[PDB]
Amino acid sequence: LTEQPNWLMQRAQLTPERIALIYEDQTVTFAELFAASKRMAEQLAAHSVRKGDTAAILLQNRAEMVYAVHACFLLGVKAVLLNTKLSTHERLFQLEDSGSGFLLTDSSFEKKEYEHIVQTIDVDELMKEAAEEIEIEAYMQMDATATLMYTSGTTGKPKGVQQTFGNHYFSAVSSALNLGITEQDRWLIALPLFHISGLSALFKSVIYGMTVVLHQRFSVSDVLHSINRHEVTMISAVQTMLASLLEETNRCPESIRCILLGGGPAPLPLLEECREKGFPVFQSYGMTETCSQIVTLSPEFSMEKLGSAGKPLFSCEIKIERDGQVCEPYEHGEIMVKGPNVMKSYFNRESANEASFQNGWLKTGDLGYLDNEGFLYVLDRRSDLIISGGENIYPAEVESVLLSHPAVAEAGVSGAEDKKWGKVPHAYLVLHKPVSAGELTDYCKERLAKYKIPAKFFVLDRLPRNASNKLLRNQLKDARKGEL
Amino acid sequence: TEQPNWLMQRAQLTPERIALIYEDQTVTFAELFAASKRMAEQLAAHSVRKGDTAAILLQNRAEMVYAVHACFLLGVKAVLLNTKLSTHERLFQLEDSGSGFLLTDSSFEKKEYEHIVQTIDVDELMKEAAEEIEIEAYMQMDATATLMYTSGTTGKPKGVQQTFGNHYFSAVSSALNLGITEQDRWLIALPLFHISGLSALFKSVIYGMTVVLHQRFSVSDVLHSINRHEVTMISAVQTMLASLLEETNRCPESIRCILLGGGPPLPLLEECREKGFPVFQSYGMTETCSQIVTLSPEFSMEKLGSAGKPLFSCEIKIERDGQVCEPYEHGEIMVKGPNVMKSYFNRESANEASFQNGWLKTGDLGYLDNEGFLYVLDRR
Ligand SMILES: Nc1ncnc2c1ncn2[C@@H]1O[C@H](COP(=O)(O)OC(=O)CCC(=O)c2ccccc2C(=O)O)[C@@H](O)[C@H]1O
Ligand SMILES: [N]C1=N[C]=NC2=C1N=[C]N2[C]1O[C]([C]OP([O])(=O)/O=C(\[O])[C][C]C(=O)C2=C(C([O])=O)[C]=[C][C]=[C]2)[C]([O])[C]1[O]
Ligand SMILES: [Cl-]
Ligand SMILES: [Cl-]
Ligand SMILES: [Cl-]
Ligand SMILES: [Cl-]
Ligand SMILES: [Mg+2]
Repeated sequence: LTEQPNWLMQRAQLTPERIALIYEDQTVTFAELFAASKRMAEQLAAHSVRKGDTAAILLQNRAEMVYAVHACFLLGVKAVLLNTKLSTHERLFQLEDSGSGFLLTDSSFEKKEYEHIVQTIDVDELMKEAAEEIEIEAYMQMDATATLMYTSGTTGKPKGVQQTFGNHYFSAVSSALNLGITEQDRWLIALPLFHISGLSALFKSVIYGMTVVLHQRFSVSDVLHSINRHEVTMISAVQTMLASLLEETNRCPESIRCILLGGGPAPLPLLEECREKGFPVFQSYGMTETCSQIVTLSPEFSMEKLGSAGKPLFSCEIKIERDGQVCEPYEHGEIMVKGPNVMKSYFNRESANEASFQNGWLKTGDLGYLDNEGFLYVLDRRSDLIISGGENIYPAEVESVLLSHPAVAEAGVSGAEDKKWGKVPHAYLVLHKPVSAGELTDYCKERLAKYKIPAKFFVLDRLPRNASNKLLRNQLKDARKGEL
Repeated sequence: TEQPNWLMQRAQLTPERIALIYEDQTVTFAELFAASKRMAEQLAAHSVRKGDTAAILLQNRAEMVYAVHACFLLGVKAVLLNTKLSTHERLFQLEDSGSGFLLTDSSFEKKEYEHIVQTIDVDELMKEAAEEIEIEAYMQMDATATLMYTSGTTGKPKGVQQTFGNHYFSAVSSALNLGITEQDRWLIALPLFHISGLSALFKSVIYGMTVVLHQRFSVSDVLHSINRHEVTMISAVQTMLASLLEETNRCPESIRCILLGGGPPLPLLEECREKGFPVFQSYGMTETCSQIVTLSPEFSMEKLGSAGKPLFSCEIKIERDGQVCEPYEHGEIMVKGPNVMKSYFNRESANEASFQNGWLKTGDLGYLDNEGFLYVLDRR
C-alpha cells in the first residue's frame, strides 16, 4: 503493498550524483533535485499549503515545474496539471472543479485573473523566500491520488482523471519491461509536462534513476543538437514531430534506440520511411486515463503490422466489446482496457464513472479491433462515428485519404443530415495548393468505398480545435467557404 | 490486486522467445505454456483441485519448471523441497505445509511418502492422457504462490509464504537495479528449490528472458554453456565464483553480471575486480524472496566488504533495544518492502516476534556507514 518510499527521496539516497534533469544545458542531480523540491515544499508550506490540499500548476516546461510536482508529493498535496493553452474560462472551470486552493505559476501568465478563486503563487518569487524546515512525506501511498489530469475530449465538459502513485509506478515498470533499461539511457522530453506523455517521464526518471533531457518546446534543430550533445537514447514524440525529424535528417542519430510514438494515428508512408532510414519507431496507444501508453508495437512489426498500435504492455489487458458481447477478430467494437496503470476513477464524475467501468474494465470511448494474433488496430472515437444509410463512416479514415493528398494540409470529416441517407460525409479542408474537387473525388474514388467519399467539400484557413489541437468535428458546421 | 498469469501473458506477447535452455533442447514461452497447461490438466485428473498444496521433490529439469507453472495454472500452492535434506526433514515439511500431493520421480523413493501424501511420478504423469481444463488466468498478488522452508538452525524450520506479489516486485526491483537488455540470458546452476534459482523462473516470464538451466555446478560445463548460449547474467555462491576464477584467467566477454549471494571473501573480491569479473555482492534471504540489498562493482573498493544498498521500493534499518542505531553503531538488521514475505505458515509466535510495524527483524546483525551502505556481521 500500500506504500513505497518517496521515489525522489530514495533515488537521491541510492544514486545521489546521477543526473536527474538536463535543461538549458544546466544539470541537476537527483540529490539536488530532492534538495530543490524539498526546499520548494517548505516554501509552499509557509503559504498555508497543508497536507491534503490541492494545488494547480500552470507552467511551461521548466526545471522549476519539475520541482513543483515533486514538492507537492513531498507535501502530500494533489497536483493538478493545467494545459497552458486553455482560455481563462477553461482554466477557471478546471480550477474550481478540481477543488484547487492554490495555483503555482509564473510571470508569463496573468495570475491576477484567478486570485478570486485560488491563492496564486509565483514560482520564481517563492524560491526567493525563507522558510522553516519541514519533515517531508517519506512514503507515497499507492492508492492515493498523486496527480489530477483533465481529459481533452471533444465531447462534453472535460473530466479530471485521478492518477495514483500506484498508476504512475506501474506505468514506468511496464514500459521498462517492454523497452528494457540500460544504465546509459537518457530520455528527451519536448512534449508538455501537463500532458501525460511528458509527465510520466519524470516518474520514469526517479524510478529508473534515468536522466531526463527537458525541452520547453519542440524545434527539430534544438532537439537534434540535444540528442547528439547528450547521447540521448530515448525520445517521445507525436506524428508531426516525427515527420519533421525525417525532413531534417537522412539517418537516425546512432544514439537513439527508441522513438515512442503516440497520441494518435500515424500515416503508413511515414512509418515506412522510418523503417527505411533506420528510425526505431515504437507505435503506442494510450490515454490520460491509462497514465500513458498501455499498448505498444515493435519496429520489428511496423511494416508487418503497419497500422497497428501493438499489444498490451505486461500486466495490462485489452478487449473489444459490442453491446456487452466480446468481438471476434477484425470485428469492430469499443476498446476496453485493464491494468494497474489504469486510473482510479474520474474525479467528481458519478455518471461518467459508472458508465465507463464494467467489472474492473475501462471503456475507452475508442473504437477498434484485434486481428488473429491479437494486435490492436485503433479506428476512431465512437462519439465521432458517422452513419450513412446504416453504414459506418469513421472520420479518421476519410481524413487520412484526404490528408495524403499534397494540396490538402488539414482534413475534417463531419456527418451532415441527408434525406436519402441517415447522414452524408462532408470534408472541411485547409489547402497548400488549390485542388479541383474533381481531382479530389477522383482521389477518394481509388481509395474509398463509394459511400465513404465526402459528398461535398469545404475550404478553410483553420479548423476548430481545442487546447490539445484535437479536431472539434461537431463544430465544423460551419466556419467558411466551400467550392466544387 | 491481480495480474494475468505471467507465463500466459508472456506467451501471448512473445511466443517464440526462448524461455528455457535445458541443454541442449530449447523451450519457447509458447511451448513452456503448453507444457505447463498439459501437466496442469494431468494433475487435475489426479483430483488435484484449486486451493490445494503440492510439494515438489525434483532436481533441476525442464519438468520441474513445468511443475511450478502447472501449480500456478491450477491455483495450487507449491512447496519446493530441498533434495539434499534427509527424509524425515521432508516429512516434517510435508506435514507442516499441509501438502496433499508430492510431485517427484524415480530418483526418489515414492511410498516413503505415500503414507503421508499422495505421490505422483512426474515422468509417469506426463505420459498420461487427460481432459482439457480452464486454467487460472489470473494471479492474485496477495495469494501464496510458493511455500519455502527456512533451512537454518536455532529452531524448527518455518514455512515462508511467498506471494505472487512478492515475486513480481522481486523481479522488478532487481531489474531497476541491474537493467534489462533484449539480449539478456540468465544462467542458473543453483538448485531451483532455493529462492536464488526459483526467482530466475519468475524473472524469465516477467522480463521475457531466457534462462539457461544446469542441474549442478561444474565449472567447465558452465563456461562452455556460457559461451555457447552467450550468457550475460549468472547467479552463484562464493564456492562457484572461486572455482570459475581458479579455472580461467579472462572473464567471458558475454557475462555482464555475476550475482553473488549467501555469505562472504574480502581477498577474493579484489581477485575479481582486477580480473574483469562483474561480480555483484548481495544480501537477501528466503524471507525477502531473494536479494533485497545489492552492491555495485564500481563501489566495492570504497565499500570494502559491504552488502550494498537497498533495491528500489525496499528499505533497511539497524535497531538495538527498540531504538534506531546511528551510523557504524551495531544492531539488528531489519528489512521492509513489497518483496518481503507476508507471514510464516502456521507460526503465530514467530510472526509476532519477527514483525514490528511492517518491518521484518532478520535475526541478523550489521550497521550502516556514513554513505548508508550495509555492512553485515552475524546472526544472534
Ligand atoms: N496510436 C493511436 N492511434 C489512434 N488513436 C490514438 C492513438 N493513441 C492515442 N489515441 C487517441 O488519443 C486519445 C488519448 O489522448 P490523451 O488522453 O489526451 O493522452 C494521450 O494521447 C496519451 C498518449 C501518450 O501518452 C504519448 C504521446 C506521445 C509520446 C509518448 C506517449 C506515451 O504513451 O508516453 C485516445 O482517446 C485515443 O483514442
Ligand atoms: N552477503 C551476505 N553476507 C552475510 N550474510 C548473508 C549474506 N547473504 C545472505 N546471508 C545470510 O544467509 C541468510 C539467508 O539464507 P537463505 O534464506 O536460506 O537464502 C539466501 O541467502 C538467499 C540468497 C539469494 O537469493 C541468492 C541470490 C539472489 O539474491 O538471487 C543469488 C545467488 C545466491 C543466492 C540470511 O539470514 C543472512 O544472514
Ligand atoms: Cl468549459
Ligand atoms: Cl539502472
Ligand atoms: Cl459499433
Ligand atoms: Cl527479492
Ligand atoms: Mg502479468
